[PDB]
Amino acid sequence: PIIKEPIDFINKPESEAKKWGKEEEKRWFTKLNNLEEVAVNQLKNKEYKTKIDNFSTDILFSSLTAIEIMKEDENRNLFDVERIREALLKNTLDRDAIGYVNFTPKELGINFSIRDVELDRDISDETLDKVRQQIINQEYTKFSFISLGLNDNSINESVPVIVKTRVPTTFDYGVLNDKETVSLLLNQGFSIIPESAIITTIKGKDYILIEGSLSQELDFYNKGSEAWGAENYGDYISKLSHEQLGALEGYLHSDYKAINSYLRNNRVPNNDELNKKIELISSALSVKPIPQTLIAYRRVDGIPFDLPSDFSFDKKENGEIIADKQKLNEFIDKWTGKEIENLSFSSTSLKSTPSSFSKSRFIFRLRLSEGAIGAFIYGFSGFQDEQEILLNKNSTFKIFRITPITSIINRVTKMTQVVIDAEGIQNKEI
Ligand SMILES: [Co+2]
Repeated sequence: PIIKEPIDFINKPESEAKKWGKEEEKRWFTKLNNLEEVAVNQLKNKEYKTKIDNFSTDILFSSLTAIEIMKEDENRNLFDVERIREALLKNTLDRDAIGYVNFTPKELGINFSIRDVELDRDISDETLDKVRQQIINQEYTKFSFISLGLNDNSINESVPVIVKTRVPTTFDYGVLNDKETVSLLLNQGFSIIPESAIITTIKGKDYILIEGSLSQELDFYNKGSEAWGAENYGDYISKLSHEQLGALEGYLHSDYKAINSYLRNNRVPNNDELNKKIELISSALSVKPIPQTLIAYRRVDGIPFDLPSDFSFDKKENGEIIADKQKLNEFIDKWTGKEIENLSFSSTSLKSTPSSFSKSRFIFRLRLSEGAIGAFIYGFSGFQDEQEILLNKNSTFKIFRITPITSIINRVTKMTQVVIDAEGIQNKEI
């Protein structure tokens, strides 16, 4: 398309942003049906917006079964989320847009106070260094829809972070104009990669100004992909020797209980036959290393975190069941930045929420690097839709962000769970 200077209102009068914002919203709103307009317009309401952003996160980590239950039930939040997505589809950018994406500290895996606790005004250099260490060159996905605030009135003073980025031409968008804020609305699932962070002061208040690239991770959430495995692992079996195939098939079908436990026991007492199988399974998994960086999922219970298996992030309060904020906060503060050791092979799926694991509260969202020793289990008898990626033994999960959610289990059941963002790391013999 024809080249145009980007949308940029940062160094322009407010009235200019307001005029542009009003026409554009009107223009979008005219493209919308009545139900899409109410769903979209209500996002100017902060309680509604929070709720909808929350729900739009929750449904990515609910089983495909729960989604259907909700469709049947005519779930108004799921419907509103679906109407918002559809509304966004009717509008595509003509040019780049420059502005501020609405990431909070928590969404950049920051749990400590950025600003001084008392005045909520100053950021120390030590704090700056600590945030740089957490965020620089790290990729953080916004699960919900994303706002791009178009001028300095969009800066929320209570938020100690300003994330400035560029949205490329051809992306879907809507524009919302309310009460001195002009913003774009954008799709779920974009990431920011922070590239620099300095301290800026506007109106006596300190912010961490972050310049980031907008990107996107290869992530299938609860849908998984039937194409990714065929594309990348369609000829996998044919690349294995007989002994690699046999050893792997054995692990998948019969040996994994024994092998996992032998490995979890630091190989004591020594078992030469198990040693031989393990050697051959590891050997198989490096025949076709992970070909590109992607997200795979492993739901687990409390055990790897030294917690009861039946540990709940929920509590009885006034009759109903609500989130235990205290438990969430303490779990996040203890585990952000920690490494989870996996002595045995680790099972993983392209699907975030296989329904048999609906009640597993700790949802590892694993960045597997290109080159990672593992394989998508394609064409094996019995694995007919698990969409499994088996990772090599000694795969460490280094946690960079922990995001509480309200997973939907069935018509009558919800559950506070945690999305645990980690990188798969292999300090790796074999
Ligand atoms: Co703060």
